[PDB]
Amino acid sequence: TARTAPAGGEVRHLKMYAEKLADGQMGYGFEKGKASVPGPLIEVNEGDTLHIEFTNTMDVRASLHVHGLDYEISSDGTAMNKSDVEPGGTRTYTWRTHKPGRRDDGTWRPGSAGYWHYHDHVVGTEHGTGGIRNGLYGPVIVRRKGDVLPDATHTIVFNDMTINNRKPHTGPDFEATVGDRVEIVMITHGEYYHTFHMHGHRWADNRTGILTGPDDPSRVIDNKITGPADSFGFQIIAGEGVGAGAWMYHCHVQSHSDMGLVGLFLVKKPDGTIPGY
Amino acid sequence: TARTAPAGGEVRHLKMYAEKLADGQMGYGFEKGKASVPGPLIEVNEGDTLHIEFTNTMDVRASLHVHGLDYEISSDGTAMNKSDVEPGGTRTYTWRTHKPGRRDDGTWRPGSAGYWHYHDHVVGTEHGTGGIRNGLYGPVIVRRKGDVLPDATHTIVFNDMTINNRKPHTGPDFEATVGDRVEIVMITHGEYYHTFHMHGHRWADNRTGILTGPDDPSRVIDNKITGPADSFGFQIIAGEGVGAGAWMYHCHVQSHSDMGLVGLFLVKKPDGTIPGY
Amino acid sequence: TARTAPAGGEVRHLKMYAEKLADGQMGYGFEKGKASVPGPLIEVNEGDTLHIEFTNTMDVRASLHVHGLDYEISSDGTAMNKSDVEPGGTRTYTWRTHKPGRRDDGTWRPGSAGYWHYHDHVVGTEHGTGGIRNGLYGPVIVRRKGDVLPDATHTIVFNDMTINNRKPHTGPDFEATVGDRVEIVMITHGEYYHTFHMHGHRWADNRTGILTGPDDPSRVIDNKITGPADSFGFQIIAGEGVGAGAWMYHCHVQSHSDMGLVGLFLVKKPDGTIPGY
Ligand SMILES: [Cu+2]
Ligand SMILES: [Cu+2]
Ligand SMILES: [Cu+2]
Ligand SMILES: [Cu+2]
Ligand SMILES: [Cu+2]
Ligand SMILES: [Cu+2]
Ligand SMILES: [Cu+2]
Ligand SMILES: [Cu+2]
Ligand SMILES: [Cu+2]
Ligand SMILES: [Cu+2]
Ligand SMILES: [Cu+2]
Ligand SMILES: [Cu+2]
Repeated sequence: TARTAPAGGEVRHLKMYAEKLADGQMGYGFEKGKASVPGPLIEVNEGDTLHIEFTNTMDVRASLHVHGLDYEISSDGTAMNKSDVEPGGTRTYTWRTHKPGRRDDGTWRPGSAGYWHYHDHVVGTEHGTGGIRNGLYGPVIVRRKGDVLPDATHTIVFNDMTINNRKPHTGPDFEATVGDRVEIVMITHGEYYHTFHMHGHRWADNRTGILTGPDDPSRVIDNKITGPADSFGFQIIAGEGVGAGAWMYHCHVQSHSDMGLVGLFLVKKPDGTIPGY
Repeated sequence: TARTAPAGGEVRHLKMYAEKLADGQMGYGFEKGKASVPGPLIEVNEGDTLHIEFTNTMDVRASLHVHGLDYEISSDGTAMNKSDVEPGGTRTYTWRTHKPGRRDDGTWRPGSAGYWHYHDHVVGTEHGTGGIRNGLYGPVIVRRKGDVLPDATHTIVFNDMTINNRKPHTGPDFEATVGDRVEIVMITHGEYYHTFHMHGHRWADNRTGILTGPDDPSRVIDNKITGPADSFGFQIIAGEGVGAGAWMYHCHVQSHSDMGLVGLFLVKKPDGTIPGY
Repeated sequence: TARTAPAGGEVRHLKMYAEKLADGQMGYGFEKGKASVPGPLIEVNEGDTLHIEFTNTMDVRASLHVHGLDYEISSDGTAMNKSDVEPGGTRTYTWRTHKPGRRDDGTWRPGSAGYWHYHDHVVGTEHGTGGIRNGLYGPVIVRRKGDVLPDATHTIVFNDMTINNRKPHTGPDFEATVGDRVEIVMITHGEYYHTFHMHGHRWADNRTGILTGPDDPSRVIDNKITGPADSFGFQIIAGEGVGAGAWMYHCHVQSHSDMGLVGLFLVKKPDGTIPGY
């Protein structure tokens, strides 16, 4: 039986930094000098609270803003609500999450579980256009009790005309072995719509990207249109029914793939070999 | 227990007008001189019939065309089917709705319930491009028996590079008190794709925007890509788990929010105060 | 009771050709000299295997690449994996499909069923941009056991600024009689997003486009945003609740319908007459 996420309700503490990178980008990190684009994955269970001690090491104001999770207005990360951070400053952002349940009026409160993301909201403009462009974005996963857990999680961000702010034709590539349970968090940012496509693999267009059983009527897809700040995720069994191979993933807008918004899902046999690669 | 929509089947009569507005726009209204952009909300129960006595008070041909609801071709509101209205003329449009049910072949007929809209189809071009641009659009809600009813309904229309044809940076803003059940009808028109986003709140990507219980696998989202003539709706509990605040809603295409396609969901405490606002 | 698809598991063999057309386009066909744009419909049952003996009759390299179905890397139809076809050459592509079922870890493997498509991947660029533009695309339907079968299937492809590569304002038009069960396969290709809309009809936004019964919460829609390589399908009862008529279907992006990306769903009475047409 597959590993599943247990019941949440833990108070978690975390440090985060925003940093200017040597190449002109901006990234988040859990440690000073280890900022990355995309920023590090934040993964919690429904019911967890997260207190993020956020330090802005940059010479301009910056913030942390999160989609999907519960936060009071004092943690919304906007200039309007006095929620961003001065250069060199520190602020504790609090993100909460809740489980689904019956309200007293008999309606059903949805839980926080899903594939979400965080990003800056004040660099360049009051909607963080410059911060997002420079790399201040990262993924958030909230698990429901009983959600299937993967062997590994990869984050793919279509940010304007880049994947993960990389130069075109430089991937990123990811690797797995036939049979691995691989999780993809797929986020879009910027100005343009995209369509995310994976060769050789498919998933369900629902909350978890997988079906629980035969009663779920969700479309099974391998291609999905996205726009700025959309987030979704899914899991696949690497090579299931198709075998090892260099499986391309790309934006399917023809000029986007033509310019190099493409990467490789490298699915290996145990000996590491990939047929035709 | 929350208020729910009862079984439909009523024949309803309604007057509607299309009018040129003093500022050059065009709007629909239930009363001459009270046209609005967006036009007034039409809300019925599945099974209701609606006879709309429509008067075109303008100096150009205009029509009423509806998405989703049942109409015969004589009410489709197009020039092709001789269904538009001459200047100063009157025409009765008939919209019907039906409940879901079993067909005799054992398949399931879907009902009319959902978030829909109406708009002009002949001003400027034979697809109403000029009419839609000028403001001839409005929302339609069809309730299924047992659908949860809100405290209030707000209509948000991304029409080209405007919200509800307003100048950028002029909202609209909406207000609620913590705990209100607030309904949003979200319609898109024109030339451009958009992504609708709300701070501090989320909904289900399904027919009603809410989950009935734990078996619904729909994605819970706070960001949604839309294109011309898309319509969806949802309900939220204002401030649920997040408290009072000036909660922004905006298009998340970065240049769109930067140019001012943003508004405020003002969620107040009982004393009317909003923290940080 | 409606006709339904039986259990699959047949090995099927098929010949296909890619041909240059006299007008400069490129099309697939099951017979030399009978290539079409879109290419012919491939319809199988979950569990079927399809061996396609593909001949490239053109003077440039070409390939067959399929979405959704199972194929080994040797059938992915890309130059990278040595999977395309030299001018005048022949290659057997193998597509497999599987039924859903329980994995040994207790998770649910999704089946292949759905609305899919095939297209070239090497004409013009290594993502088939030139091949797709010229007409090398076609529909694939994989049926699950018990899926409702239609009276007829029509394929509508929004390819850049054309429907099915036709000149604007030339349809295509389709015909049915009131009460026919009509299936639509709706595919998008190229550079641009679109919104597909049908007058007088609606469907469910799920795998089959129809609801099985009252428990399915999928949105019922008549308008849907699509991007390059999206595919979906649905069935409607022609004229159900609305009667005979010339029912327009069009892209609802206003400049797209204005330029003529529109066609007619001609729903006739038994005597062939169409009111207002
Ligand atoms: Cu925002
Ligand atoms: Cu792209
Ligand atoms: Cu593909
Ligand atoms: Cu955002
Ligand atoms: Cu129309
Ligand atoms: Cu926008
Ligand atoms: Cu936000
Ligand atoms: Cu319309
Ligand atoms: Cu590809
Ligand atoms: Cu279009
Ligand atoms: Cu319409
Ligand atoms: Cu493709």
